[PDB]
Amino acid sequence: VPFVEDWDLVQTLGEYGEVQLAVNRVTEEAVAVKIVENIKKEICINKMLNHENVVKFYGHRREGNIQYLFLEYCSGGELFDRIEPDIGMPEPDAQRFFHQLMAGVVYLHGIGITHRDIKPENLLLDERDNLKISDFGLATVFRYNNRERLLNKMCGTLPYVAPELLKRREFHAEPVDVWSCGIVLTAMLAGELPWDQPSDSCQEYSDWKEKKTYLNPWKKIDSAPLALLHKILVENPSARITIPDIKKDRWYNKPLKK
Ligand SMILES: COc1cc(-c2ccc3c(c2)Nc2ccc(CC(=O)N(C)C)cc2NC3=O)ccc1[N+](=O)[O-]
Repeated sequence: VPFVEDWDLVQTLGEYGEVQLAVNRVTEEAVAVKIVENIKKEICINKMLNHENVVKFYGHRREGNIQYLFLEYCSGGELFDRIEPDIGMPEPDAQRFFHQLMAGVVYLHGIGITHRDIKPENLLLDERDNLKISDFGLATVFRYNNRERLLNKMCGTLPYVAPELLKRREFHAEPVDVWSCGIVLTAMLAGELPWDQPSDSCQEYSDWKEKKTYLNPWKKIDSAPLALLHKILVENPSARITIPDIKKDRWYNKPLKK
């Protein structure tokens, strides 16, 4: 079929380089095109991925020095824009987005991939508001040949990073993503980030360890999701709740949404 390979770039989605919304000349199918050694790793990690809650990779095209990444277009935009500042969103929406985020994170960890930059800017929504984990540019293999490798590189965004990443030379990959999912859940339910970074020098972080939940953002959050956040936002990564136990949490399994 002629012209089926021709795509028109209609608008900027992000600007590493840039991301454009591409529309097929013949079929009018919408795709996102990312124009850019972490790019070689991004393509490699993306080629491994196939899950309903992970942005689908269609392929890559190399034209000289510029790399083109063909990715699933999510028309609902970013989860970030569904969070009303200082309010959040209705608890049933947050629970559904959290279920989908757990599905995507379980999938990634199951194949030995850690995203390392989970935040609402990297959680995209399709036409039916289905959450998709986006941008594997900071992602890495933490398990290979059933052997876990401990991480040591500083990756992520300070309000979302786990405290071990700032205190320890080495750390397990999975508790780090579990923590950032708890900061995402906090943002969805309170419309604010609890601290600039998880360090004792940070007063807001010290208050949380002291269990001062009568303060913001915690006072805007119901006791059932707050009990879950008490299990996720645990400083010791070895004592922090794992995803199998998050799936057994009372609020996680609370019927809320129609
Ligand atoms: C994979 O790496 C990246 C991907 C994106 C990106 C890719 C696709 C979308 C997106 C952002 N967000 C995005 C933002 C806004 C909207 C809706 C909207 O308001 N307009 C104007 C189209 C849709 C999308 N849809 C996407 O599917 C943005 C930045 C990066 N990056 O930093 O590398």
